[PDB]
Amino acid sequence: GRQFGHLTRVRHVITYSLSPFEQRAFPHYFSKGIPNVLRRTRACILRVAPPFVAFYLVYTWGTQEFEKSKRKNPA
Amino acid sequence: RIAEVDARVVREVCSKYFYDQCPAVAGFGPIEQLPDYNRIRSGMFWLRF
Ligand SMILES: CCCCCC(=O)OC[C@H](COP(=O)([O-])OCCN)OC(=O)CCCCC
Repeated sequence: GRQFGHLTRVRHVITYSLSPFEQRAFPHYFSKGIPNVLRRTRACILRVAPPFVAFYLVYTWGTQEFEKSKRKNPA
Repeated sequence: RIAEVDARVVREVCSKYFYDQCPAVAGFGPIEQLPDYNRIRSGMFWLRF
């Protein structure tokens, strides 16, 4: 295990904190929240979306072929 | 003003200012083991009471 007081070394760093009864738990939830969600999705969409679009195209083609491959031809 | 004080007085007076109140904390030095403020704040009441 590991304990507080034996983790690492830190110097010259100040932390200011406020009590949770002095502040609001939902401050600017929609005012600042939505623009941050847009930035987060914008920053990662190009890395996540393409492979799942690639899956979507294979999925529709493969079923479209199979769904009609067992249709009959005049010959 | 002192002789008035008995045990009932300190319990009433202390609870008025200490019990379930938000403290101000100040730390300086090797204070990695200084408890987090939420933990400090929970030390200002007893669930048994
Ligand atoms: C049947 C009743 C059981 C009571 C359990 C209990 O109160 O645990 C402690 C904390 C809140 O007390 P505190 O951390 O402020 O400490 C107060 C110090 N005076 O509560 C929780 O967050 C624990 C969650 C448990 C989930 C299993």
